[PDB]
Amino acid sequence: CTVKSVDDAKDIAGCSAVTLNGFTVPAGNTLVLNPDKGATVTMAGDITFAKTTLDGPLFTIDGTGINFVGADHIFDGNGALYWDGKGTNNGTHKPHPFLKIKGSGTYKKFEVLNSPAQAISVGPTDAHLTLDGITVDDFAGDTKNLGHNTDGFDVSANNVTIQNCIVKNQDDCIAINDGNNIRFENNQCSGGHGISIGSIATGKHVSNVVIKGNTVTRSMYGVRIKAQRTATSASVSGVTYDANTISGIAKYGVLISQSYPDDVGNPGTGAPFSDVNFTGGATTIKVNNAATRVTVECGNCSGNWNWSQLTVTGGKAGTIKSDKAKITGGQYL
Ligand SMILES: *[C@@H]1O[C@H](CO)[C@@H](O)[C@H](O)[C@H]1NC(C)=O
Ligand SMILES: *[C@@H]1O[C@H](CO)[C@@H](O)[C@H](O)[C@H]1NC(C)=O
Ligand SMILES: [Cl-]
Repeated sequence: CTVKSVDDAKDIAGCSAVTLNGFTVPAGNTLVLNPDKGATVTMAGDITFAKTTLDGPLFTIDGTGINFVGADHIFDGNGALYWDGKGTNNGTHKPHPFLKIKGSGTYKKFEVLNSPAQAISVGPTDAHLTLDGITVDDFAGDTKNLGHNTDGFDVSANNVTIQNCIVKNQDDCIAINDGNNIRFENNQCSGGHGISIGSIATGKHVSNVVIKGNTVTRSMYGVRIKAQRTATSASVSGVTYDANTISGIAKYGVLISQSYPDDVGNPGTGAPFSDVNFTGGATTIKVNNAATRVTVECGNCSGNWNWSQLTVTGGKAGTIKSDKAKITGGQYL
């Protein structure tokens, strides 16, 4: 029941207490864990991934009711051996995502250090999945702006809570791409692109999202909801921003747009956004001198968007094109 190598990992059936020792995952290998229902998996060392040509994920764990106890250990992706400023858009191959977590349970207190590109992919789930006290430290990717597409958490899943986490990166802190009942609470995001829903693609539906109690600093955006201009059979419905403290924003405090990859222009109509609120505790957002406070670019949006608890200051005014939705502010114009 102690995993000391990629080959030991296949031999954990029957264990309710698995110890994951530190080792290197060699080039051309992946680390896959399929623990018994309800097993506790405890990390006892750091796992380093040698430079590899494989596609990600390089680590996959899938189980039901897993209790993952990180004990502050590290999954080291050696990202600086890949980073070239182009991420997964072009350039060198980037194994991505680095980690994949599927099923259900509670994952606590480990660090992903220097992912090649996107760090932690979440989903699908079979019951509630909680990620608590995880650090994605891709800060080294800031040097010469070489880190790219270093998303902290990419979520396509139902019934997820991500709380008490820290992300230092160059792209979305979280990107919620599909699923219902997703909570992102009491996290700290810096360096990247803020807290995102999307990009929403054809056939994807995000609903019942709570973004509460987070701090965002030194980022390109505060919060974003992005849908591909071309997406159809898609939606975002029921989003609540509550008690977020955001500052140091370079481009947009809030950008809600159906023009992606463009910020504005000819917004799409096939990925309707509805019921987007800033309520509960104040969400305060301070933007830089050249930044825009709030832009909403809707081709198809609906509902009574209560933005009473939003305050955005700094920078310049954006534009509001909310389609059928009625936005009741708040201070940001
Ligand atoms: C990748 O970069 C090359 C230029 O070096 C360009 O010709 C190609 O079309 C680019 N592709 C993407 C997908 O960005
Ligand atoms: C998981 O989400 C699915 C769809 O949201 C819902 O039907 C189900 O009740 C949720 N399960 C749990 C355990 O929350
Ligand atoms: Cl290889």
